[PDB]
Amino acid sequence: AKIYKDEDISLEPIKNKTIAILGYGSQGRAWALNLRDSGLNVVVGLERQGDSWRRAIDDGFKPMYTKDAVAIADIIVFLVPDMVQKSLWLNSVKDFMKKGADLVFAHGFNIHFKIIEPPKDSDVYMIAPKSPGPIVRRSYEMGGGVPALVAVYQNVSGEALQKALAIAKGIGCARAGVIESTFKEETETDLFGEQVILVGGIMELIKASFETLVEEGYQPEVAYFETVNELKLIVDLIYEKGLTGMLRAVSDTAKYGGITVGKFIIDKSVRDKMKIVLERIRSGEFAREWIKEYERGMPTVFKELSELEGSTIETVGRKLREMMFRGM
Amino acid sequence: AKIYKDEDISLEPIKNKTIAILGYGSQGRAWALNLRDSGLNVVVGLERQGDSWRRAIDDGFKPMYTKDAVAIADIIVFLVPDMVQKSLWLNSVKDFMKKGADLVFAHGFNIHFKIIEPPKDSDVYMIAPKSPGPIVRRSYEMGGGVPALVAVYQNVSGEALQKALAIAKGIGCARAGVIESTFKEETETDLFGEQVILVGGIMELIKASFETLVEEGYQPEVAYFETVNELKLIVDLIYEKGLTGMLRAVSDTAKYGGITVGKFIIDKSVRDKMKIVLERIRSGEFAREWIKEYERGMPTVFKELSELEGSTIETVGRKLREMMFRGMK
Ligand SMILES: NC(=O)C1=CN([C@@H]2O[C@H](COP(=O)(O)OP(=O)(O)OC[C@H]3O[C@@H](n4cnc5c(N)ncnc54)[C@H](OP(=O)(O)O)[C@@H]3O)[C@@H](O)[C@H]2O)C=CC1
Ligand SMILES: NC(=O)C1=CN([C@@H]2O[C@H](COP(=O)(O)OP(=O)(O)OC[C@H]3O[C@@H](n4cnc5c(N)ncnc54)[C@H](OP(=O)(O)O)[C@@H]3O)[C@@H](O)[C@H]2O)C=CC1
Ligand SMILES: CC(C)NC(=O)C(=O)O
Ligand SMILES: CC(C)NC(=O)C(=O)O
Ligand SMILES: [Mg+2]
Ligand SMILES: [Mg+2]
Ligand SMILES: [Mg+2]
Ligand SMILES: [Mg+2]
Repeated sequence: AKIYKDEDISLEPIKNKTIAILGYGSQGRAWALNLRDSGLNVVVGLERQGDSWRRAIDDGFKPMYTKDAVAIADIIVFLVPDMVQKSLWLNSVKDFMKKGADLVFAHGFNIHFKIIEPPKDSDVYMIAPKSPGPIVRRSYEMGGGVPALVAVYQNVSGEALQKALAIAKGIGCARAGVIESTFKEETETDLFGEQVILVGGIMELIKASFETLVEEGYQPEVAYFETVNELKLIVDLIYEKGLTGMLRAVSDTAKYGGITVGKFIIDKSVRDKMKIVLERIRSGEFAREWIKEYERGMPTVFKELSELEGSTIETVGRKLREMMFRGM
Repeated sequence: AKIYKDEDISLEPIKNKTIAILGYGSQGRAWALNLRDSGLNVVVGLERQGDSWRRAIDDGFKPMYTKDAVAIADIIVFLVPDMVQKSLWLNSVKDFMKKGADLVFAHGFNIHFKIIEPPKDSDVYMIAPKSPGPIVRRSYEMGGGVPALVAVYQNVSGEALQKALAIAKGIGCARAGVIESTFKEETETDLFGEQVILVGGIMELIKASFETLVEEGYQPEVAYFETVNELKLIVDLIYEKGLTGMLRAVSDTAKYGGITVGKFIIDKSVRDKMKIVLERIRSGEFAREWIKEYERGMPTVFKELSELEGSTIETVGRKLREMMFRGMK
């Protein structure tokens, strides 16, 4: 597949266009900052004069209410939570946007699961960074970037994909590599990844590892160094040199232990569970369940955050990180 | 427990000791380099004039054969593979070392599982960096370090712990933090962690994730960006801000997906397996199995390496890494 880099993409398609960034959270702050640094014309649109509005002011923007931002926008980017996008659309975008403005997403959930039906005369496209928001900004500030997918749902203009690629360049992603995908592929692979590995799987693997050692009477600080802190060091090797480069760096003891236990921990049953997860994403069932959970108040989310924040792994970790990270 | 940092530890107890680093592999190169850079007296001792001998010359050392390094050493550090240590001991150390020289390990396996029984008149101690070898070096070259455990098996001098802490400081680990442990704790926790998460769990999680997407027909490059490359970005957040910091950074959709599916994937059956893995470490069974597998020629290890290096995840990953890492013109 073509991997696009800076040299493959022009910013010209989105120059002299007003880009309204709707929201100023994890992705929103990063896009708005990186696009402004890249010399594009950004306005921040917000529903509330609260925390993110204050943050935008502190970063040197003059935020607008959504309705006012969209009225002047040539490109509108939905960087509020997925579960909020429908109501934002209906209340502050649909009737306020310029006719023919581009509608742009960072995840394909709302378009792919037919939550929002866009106007037929708007380009509709996506840039989905394969990264958490704060690292979309950090990478960019450090002169790098993160990979992204681009995708097009409607190409009225004849240059939707070029626009998508230009925004990806503007937020740094073409420093790393951008691949063309579809709204279906992106939504299904993004949901799957964060569910089974990037959030779900790694967090539960960490917590189960750490808690096994602490339950068995080992020093919790040892546990944290072994099952949390070292993970970053190992994953850095994978990131640079693959699983092969990581495995060559670790002891033969660890190679034998890992190769045999890994397959014991992550066995055919876990593989079957990944296929079930993927199925429930592809059928729309996950999206149905998420919508219902949000409409209940997201208690699963809030309950987990409160229990986690005060749990042993996090209190021992905060203490140790403060000690480790004092610096020179 | 006390977490010792640079300001808590003196180098004085190992000044003017000759330190023989036996081996020059993943840990050995890092220890040798970092201790030399710290100003300590290091000699590299090797059985073979092969690859690590050439690497040590390239790095500015004048390696010695083991027997000759140990004969002038005050501190002897076993940084060859765990399964080689007994033969090294019997053939090139026991009968050649100075009487009373310190015997030092980076993992407690050989002492804890009674493979090597040291002389009664030597200090025996350990510095176990909680990091892969190349990062022990890299951290140090970047003015930082990695955490370590220290532990004492025999304190004949009265200053074994102080020496272990001094080495830990010499290799940079007291820039991060050093904690006192035991040969038993370190061996058991270390084996556990690399088995269930740092090597075994994460590599099989990654492969299973990636493979599921490729089997199901998605672009392998997408699968790599999603299930391999991004993990580093996420784990960086955990490393800095814990699980809470990570989870606050990702989308609400991802918080709900992860919280629910994570507990599906890593369920009670997996937690029970982790207790069983631990049990087999504590009972000796893992150590038994490892020894037997080594004596077969470590086929499990070599077969996996050969299969892995040629596998889709690795070939697709090498291609993409080379593209991602080219950098700005
Ligand atoms: N987070 C991530 O790293 C990634 C996210 N994505 C996608 O990016 C898009 C945005 O997600 P993300 O950055 O996590 O969003 P956030 O959850 O960080 O969005 C917070 C922003 O939305 C505003 N907002 C929150 N609730 C409402 C409300 N009820 N009504 C009006 N505005 C509100 C907040 O304003 P206030 O300050 O007033 O609360 C703030 O500006 C999603 O499509 C997501 O899937 C893509 C890649 C990764
Ligand atoms: N790897 C890691 O990151 C970690 C390792 N440890 C511990 O550190 C210790 C050392 O491990 P590690 O660094 O992985 O070792 P390596 O596997 O990297 O050791 C390679 C070194 O040992 C020499 N060697 C290999 N085979 C033999 C042989 N049959 N006879 C003589 N010398 C030989 C090699 O010489 P040549 O070039 O001639 O082959 C080379 O100098 C172990 O106790 C381990 O558990 C602790 C923390 C993490
Ligand atoms: C792992 C996480 C940053 N990825 C996402 O796609 C998200 O937050 O939705
Ligand atoms: C994960 C790995 C670097 N840790 C070890 O302790 C080892 O290699 O034995
Ligand atoms: Mg994602
Ligand atoms: Mg997502
Ligand atoms: Mg270890
Ligand atoms: Mg180990």
